[PDB]
Amino acid sequence: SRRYDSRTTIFSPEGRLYQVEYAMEAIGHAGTCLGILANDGVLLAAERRNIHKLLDEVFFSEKIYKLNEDMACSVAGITSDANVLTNELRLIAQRYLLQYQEPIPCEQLVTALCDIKQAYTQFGGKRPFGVSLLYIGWDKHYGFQLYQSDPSGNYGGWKATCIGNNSAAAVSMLKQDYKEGEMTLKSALALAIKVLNKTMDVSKLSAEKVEIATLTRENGKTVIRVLKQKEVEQLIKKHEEEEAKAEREK
Amino acid sequence: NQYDNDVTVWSPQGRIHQIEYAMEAVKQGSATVGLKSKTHAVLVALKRAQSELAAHQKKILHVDNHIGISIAGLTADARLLCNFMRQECLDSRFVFDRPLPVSRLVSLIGSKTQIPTQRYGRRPYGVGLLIAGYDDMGPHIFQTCPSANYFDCRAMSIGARSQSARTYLERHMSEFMECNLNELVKHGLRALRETLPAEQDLTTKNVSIGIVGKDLEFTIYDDDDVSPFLEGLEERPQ
Amino acid sequence: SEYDRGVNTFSPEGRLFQVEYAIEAIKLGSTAIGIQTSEGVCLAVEKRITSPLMEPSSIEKIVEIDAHIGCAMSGLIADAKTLIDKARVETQNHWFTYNETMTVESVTQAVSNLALQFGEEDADPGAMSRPFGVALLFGGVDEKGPQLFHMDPSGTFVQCDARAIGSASEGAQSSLQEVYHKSMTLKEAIKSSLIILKQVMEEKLNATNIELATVQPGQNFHMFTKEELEEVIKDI
Amino acid sequence: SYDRAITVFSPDGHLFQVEYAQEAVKKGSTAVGVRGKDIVVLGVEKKSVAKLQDERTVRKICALDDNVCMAFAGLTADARIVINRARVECQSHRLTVEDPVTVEYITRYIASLKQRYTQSNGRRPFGISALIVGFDFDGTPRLYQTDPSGTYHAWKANAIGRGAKSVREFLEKNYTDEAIETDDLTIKLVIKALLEVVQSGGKNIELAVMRRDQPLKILNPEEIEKYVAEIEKEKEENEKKKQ
Amino acid sequence: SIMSYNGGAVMAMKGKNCVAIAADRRFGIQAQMVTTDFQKIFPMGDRLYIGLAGLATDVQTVAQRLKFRLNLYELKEGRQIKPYTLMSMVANLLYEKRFGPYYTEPVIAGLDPKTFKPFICSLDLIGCPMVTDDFVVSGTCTEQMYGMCESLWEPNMDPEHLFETISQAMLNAVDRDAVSGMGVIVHIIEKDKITTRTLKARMD
Amino acid sequence: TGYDLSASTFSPDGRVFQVEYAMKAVENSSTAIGIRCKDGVVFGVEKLVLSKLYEEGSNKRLFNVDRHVGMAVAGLLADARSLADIAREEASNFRSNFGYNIPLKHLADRVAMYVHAYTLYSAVRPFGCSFMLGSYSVNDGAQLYMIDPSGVSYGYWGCAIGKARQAAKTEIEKLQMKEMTCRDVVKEVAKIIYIVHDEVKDKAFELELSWVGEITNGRHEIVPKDVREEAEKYAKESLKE
Amino acid sequence: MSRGSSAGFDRHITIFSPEGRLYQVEYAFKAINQGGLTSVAVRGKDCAVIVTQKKVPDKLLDSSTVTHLFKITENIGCVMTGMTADSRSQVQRARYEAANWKYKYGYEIPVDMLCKRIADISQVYTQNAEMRPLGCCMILIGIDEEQGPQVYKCDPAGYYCGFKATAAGVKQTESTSFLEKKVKKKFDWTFEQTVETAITCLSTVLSIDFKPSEIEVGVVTVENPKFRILTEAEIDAHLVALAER
Amino acid sequence: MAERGYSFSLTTFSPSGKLVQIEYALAAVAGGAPSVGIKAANGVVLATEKKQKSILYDERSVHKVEPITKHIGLVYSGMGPDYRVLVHRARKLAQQYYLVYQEPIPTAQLVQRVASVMQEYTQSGGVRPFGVSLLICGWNEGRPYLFQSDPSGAYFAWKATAMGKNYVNGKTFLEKRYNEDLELEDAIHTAILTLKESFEGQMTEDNIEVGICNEAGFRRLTPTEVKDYLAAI
Repeated sequence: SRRYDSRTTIFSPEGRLYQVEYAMEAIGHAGTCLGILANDGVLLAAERRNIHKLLDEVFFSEKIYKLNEDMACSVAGITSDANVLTNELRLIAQRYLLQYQEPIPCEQLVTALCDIKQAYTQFGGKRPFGVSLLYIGWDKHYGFQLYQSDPSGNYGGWKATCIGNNSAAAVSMLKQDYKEGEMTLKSALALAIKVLNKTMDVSKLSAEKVEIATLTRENGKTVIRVLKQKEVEQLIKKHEEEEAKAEREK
Repeated sequence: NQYDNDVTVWSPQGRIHQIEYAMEAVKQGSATVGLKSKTHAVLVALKRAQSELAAHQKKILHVDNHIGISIAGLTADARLLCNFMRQECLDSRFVFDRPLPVSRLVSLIGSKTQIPTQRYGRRPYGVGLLIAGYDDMGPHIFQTCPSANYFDCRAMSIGARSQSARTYLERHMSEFMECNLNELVKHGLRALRETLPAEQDLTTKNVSIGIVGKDLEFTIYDDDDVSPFLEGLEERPQ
Repeated sequence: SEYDRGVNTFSPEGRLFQVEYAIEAIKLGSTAIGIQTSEGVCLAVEKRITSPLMEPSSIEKIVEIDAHIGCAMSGLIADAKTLIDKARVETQNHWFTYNETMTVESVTQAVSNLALQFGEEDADPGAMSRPFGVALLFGGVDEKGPQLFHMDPSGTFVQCDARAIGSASEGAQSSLQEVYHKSMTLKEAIKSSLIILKQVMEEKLNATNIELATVQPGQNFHMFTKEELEEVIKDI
Repeated sequence: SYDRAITVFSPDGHLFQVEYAQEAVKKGSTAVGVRGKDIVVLGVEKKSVAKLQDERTVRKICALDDNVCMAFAGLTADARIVINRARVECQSHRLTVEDPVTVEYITRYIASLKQRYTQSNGRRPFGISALIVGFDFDGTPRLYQTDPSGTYHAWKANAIGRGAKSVREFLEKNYTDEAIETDDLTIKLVIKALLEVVQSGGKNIELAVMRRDQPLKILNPEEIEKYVAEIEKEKEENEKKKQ
Repeated sequence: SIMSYNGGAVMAMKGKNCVAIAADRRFGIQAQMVTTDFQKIFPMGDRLYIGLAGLATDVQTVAQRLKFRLNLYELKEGRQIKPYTLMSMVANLLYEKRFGPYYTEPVIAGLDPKTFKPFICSLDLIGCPMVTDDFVVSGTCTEQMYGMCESLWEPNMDPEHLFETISQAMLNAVDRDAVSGMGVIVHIIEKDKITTRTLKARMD
Repeated sequence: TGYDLSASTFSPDGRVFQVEYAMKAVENSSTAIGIRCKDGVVFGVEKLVLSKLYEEGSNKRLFNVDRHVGMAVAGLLADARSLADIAREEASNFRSNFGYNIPLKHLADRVAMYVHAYTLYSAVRPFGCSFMLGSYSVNDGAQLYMIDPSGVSYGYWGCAIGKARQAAKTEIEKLQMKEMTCRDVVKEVAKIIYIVHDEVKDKAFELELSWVGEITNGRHEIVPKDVREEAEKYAKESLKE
Repeated sequence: MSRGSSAGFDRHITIFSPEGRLYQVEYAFKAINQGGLTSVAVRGKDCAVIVTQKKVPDKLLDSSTVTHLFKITENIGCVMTGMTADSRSQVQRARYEAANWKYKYGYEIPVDMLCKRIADISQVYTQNAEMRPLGCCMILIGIDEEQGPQVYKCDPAGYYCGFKATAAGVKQTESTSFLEKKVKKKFDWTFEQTVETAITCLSTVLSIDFKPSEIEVGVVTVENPKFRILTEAEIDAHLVALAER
Repeated sequence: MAERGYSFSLTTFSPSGKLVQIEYALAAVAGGAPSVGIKAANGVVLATEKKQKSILYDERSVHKVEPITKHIGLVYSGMGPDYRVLVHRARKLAQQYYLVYQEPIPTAQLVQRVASVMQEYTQSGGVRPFGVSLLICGWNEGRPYLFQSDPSGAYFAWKATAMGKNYVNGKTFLEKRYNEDLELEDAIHTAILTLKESFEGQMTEDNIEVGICNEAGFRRLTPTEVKDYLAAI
């Protein structure tokens, strides 16, 4: 019994947690998830790893999950662990709504899920959840928000961030191109399309390989909608036209 | 090797090494001698001190009015077993209003100590006991081992360098039965002295005596009550 | 490397590995000296200050178990906190049940009964996974007069006329052996303990470098203040 | 029902898991706390600023109650768990004792929790060190530091995290009664201690300030820049006068 | 006698292609009125409503727990619940407390999604469903409501006739009950709109 | 190669080596024999005495499991005592539930299942003892069973467990026990025990005898001293040629 | 991966090998052959027969207690091949399951359902690492009111199936080939023909002449659904009727 | 005897970020018998091969295509007893859903629940992941469904897919042969052809197991229907 144990929740001689680092490697192997926060909303952009001719139509989204009326999330890593974490997130949101009769603030939900992650990474002898999450939502305290959570249990708020494949290059591109305080929904969508175009080098940018959802406020209500294929095709066409014009001017 | 770290692992030779290591733990302890006559059971234990300023470690403990024990090995295990035996004696006197027979208490001790030697993550009790009791069957001397095996002994010695004491007891076992109290205690003291170094001699500091009998409840003599028994002893035969 | 064996395996020599390793860990602690005389028991511990910014008053190496018992610890202090709490709770429970103060030996026995209560299997969650890495020195006054007891992680506890625990215990014990005599007085005991502590301590002895406490018949557990310590160390 | 003994002794007489937790603390950002006469200042270095991170959600300094706040170095999630437990403890103590906790009480609770995690089956020790600071009911400033092993001491000034040795040496050479005469001097001392380990001249520095019977005050970047400018002016004046 | 502690009355009626749900607005303890705008009808969908009569605390508790379960259901299934499925879920929720029952008798009125077929039902305090085709009533004045509805209800009523019938039934039923009234709110659920009205009622 | 450390592990050749090591532990113990005659069962144990200090009768290897059931053991004595406790509990529970004395076959099956339950998991260790169960009743007759550390239970006409069981089996095979009474079987058992004992290898031993049959009204008990002395003198006189 | 590839502890606990195999289950299958006996079950048009070889190496052993044939209910019988203690434990479990089924559902368990339950228990053994799979094989025999005679076998892997004829033990491959030959030329089998087929299959795969004390036969028939073990007289009569031809 | 199972995970992360136990279970699945599932316009067809190693096996005793509810079917590739356990748990989950909501469970919900069970066995302590992949067909609201659940606990909605041995070749064959607006009979013929692509020997009405799900519900094809369809090819 003690000889088959792998000691998942023990420190390393360097002070490291090896299983958490390996889960982070798994996150790096996953598809690209992108989130950009604007003045009038916040969006998620994900690369669809489930591409195939014989795959059936997805119901709502491959990797973007609605958590409650005011929040949505995107996942990168192990799919089934992501399903478990999204179910837990929905449960926590509904429990807060039951207790206070108000929607949960985004950071409280992220904190609860990160507490679950840390509890897995500290005790129990079980492997950690190999999922990184991107959270977008709106609440009455801080407005539009964007958070990122790691398998280690850490989290933080961002104006723009990227997880998954080629996350570092996308982060550098966002640092170069994101203008804090001046982004709108259209500018954020164009930036997301450009970032996905540079990051998704192996596959040409087509509407069937990209999942985009936006979160807006309309007459005091939160609207979380996934862009239709024609809208993403028009966005890709606009980006291509801008690329052509920039090439011609130079 | 790979067979000496768990008590649930048999060796290819048919042995369990953890039990033998606990027996070694018992052998590391200081010597104690138990012997009985037709009417008395006597435990003599050679106490040891960590330094010149440290008091000698307790070796003889009270269990009931008719049962006393001397220990060798891990003292925490000895205290655990002593508390268990005290609870058994108290339960017997509560339920049946009679002293618990010594043999039944020893059977309970063996049954309790057998369990840790067959379960993963547990260890044998690294302590050996010498039990002196008096009941309807007369005096009794019992010896328990970490192997959960117990013996009914005419006389016994456990601890460090106990072989010489056992040899002396083998020599005088014929004389033990008809001896009176003082002769029995002197025999036990001589046997205990046989385990001492050449320079070391018995004295009122390192000697403790436990006596039980028909009309005598179990009693321990520690510092100045030892002297009447010690006085009258002869020079070391060498 | 440390996980191939359980916490409760005997060595071929008949010793628990974890208990011996705890004994080895004791030697990394600061030196504590306890002397038991006919007028009381004196306890002295080296504080081992590491930085000038560290307040010496925040180091509690001598604690009050009860009004008539004190405890000096060496090794892992955080491990000793739970043992001290258990001792205090036991004394208060005994007072509640029997309307009297505990003897020092009974308190030491109650604390020592916790030493080997560790293990992996057949145990509830939250139980000790390893033995305590701290040796304690219990000094108090009961109906038997002043008494000093020493406890170690193996669970053994013995009465001592004078003893030292910690890194320089071997050197201090020899010094305690020569100076100690049965008819020693409390002043002589305190002076000898301070002399031995000064001899064994690396840093120069002063008021802030050491803790001193005494228990006397009719006098509660008293921790020497800075002025009393400076008075005692005036002659050395 | 996982009941493995993670933290065990070693032949040298050491607890390897606790040492590895201390090493994990050694990889964290530097946190500096200084106990002044009527103020207490905490300063935590930021290892990296991405220009897109939300600063509000990565604050390493937090308040445990109205009179006690703490800063940490190590693993952020373990520190979050410890902070939540300490907050619950403060509320429960106010419930059952009808008085705010003393700084020493909550430091004792946190240290006891860490020690429990160093000796209980099926779990590893917390890889954080904390700088608990605050004011007593009498008004005495109090500064405490905890470590993964569960031991705590009171300090006049201390530093944890990476590069803590150099900051501790600087504080030892620089902590004086003339250096904490006013709140400004204490803040400047904290910033100077942080500045040698940190780079960019005060951009990667977070300050929090607590006064007697006052809520914890976080310093905005403009105040930090002003204090850095004051420190630079003082240093240049001293250099131009003495040399 | 626990059910009459707070009073209240809820009524649901079926039309040709629409449903109506009505309730009184009084909140009171025994014979004392506290507020005149208590909510007893709760939306459970675009065209789905539930009316709860009984203990006001149990009304609120059941409504909130039903909202919990319904939100989880609609997040998991990605669709809106059908009224029959909502009735089954309410029955399960009420029967889970079979030995600690909530003191509420729910009334469900709605249109079936993708069909817009009117649905009404009532449940007992431990979750026994009763799907009818004309009307369901609940509260402290069930006999008066039964008389009014049995007399006035007709099949295949247009939303205007349905509104008039349910409003007259509720008004005349609560005018004969001491611990009910102080206002009536009526929801008319059509396939394209939902109309909410408050009736001119007695306030004694 | 690591296949012999746990009972929950098979070897590549389909063997559980921990059970075989427990059997080896049994093979190192002194020999105990049991013979089922036409009207009873007689047990005989070569009880090795390891010290002259031990009292006579110490470490008895014959047990009373029920009023009518006797137990002879070989191997680790603590394991044997635990198994005797288990058998006593089983017999007592059977009498409590069903209201009569447990049949020997059922008791043997229950105790064998308990023994086999310790050969499946890594959390426990297989028992290091084998034992024989003997009984007699008017309805059922004489029955003799033996259980090995693996948990296999069989009925026997003559059994032997311990250091010298092949030679003891050879000696038993010469007996026509199916037509003999208990009185002759006691002498035969004593003779076999004296034959298989090794004087040079083992210095001294005690002869432990017990029986159950119609001579004891279906009650297992220690053989009386007169019969024991007669059997011992017969064995000693037969040993010399 | 590679044909003999192994990684980690896949040879010691029931975890997957790099090719997706479970070595401990195969080692349990070898533990079945460790017993050294072979049993054969044959299904007739109206009867089912189990025949196993009986070994009594020593005369001191009581032959009446050395049996591998067991009855689970009045109408179901089984033969066990492999480790004796494992076989007895599995027989006890099967009896408990059948009795519980009758208690809970009010009618006797079908043979297929009992085999399925035993196979589920064995699968639970194959999926958890704390315990060892049983090194035994169970062949179930019974009459079903709709389908007639039933022959069902379960293995340590958690696999069960119904058979027209089956074998288990050291010589189960040769017995399987012989039964394949005898069933391909399918002529309708009576009770006598079924018993003869089973006995002659065992004899020819052991290449020995059989005595009534060297085999054990249990049967169920449509006329007499109760499971019964043939005495030595009936086995001797069958053996003589076989030996004349 | 002890009932204490292991409380530590047997599936852990590799330095490269992989869970190798899941990949080994997937290899076990890939070594299994071929299984084919095609979604047509009016229904779904699940086809698999069940060839016995001997003629002594009773073909009608044990089935590989199993019904979960009146409208949901199941087929697998991998280890049979694991499939039996998953079938039992799926039936129990469907019955619990029907008890709670009094309507037949949608196919997607049952797929999610079974995937959750498989994830539990992937992460929980002292157990190994299942060595099976499941093909699940259902009919809800006049709409056919076809899902594939892998040992890791992930599920995918499919139009046509293959599992087991030679499943890449079967996938290519389905890709070149499958088209939308297909009828159920054409889907059955395509599934049988996909099975024949990797089949060795002669395929008979008892060599393969075919189940269909449509508006009438899910049912297993009798061997006579399978024989007629085989004769049609």
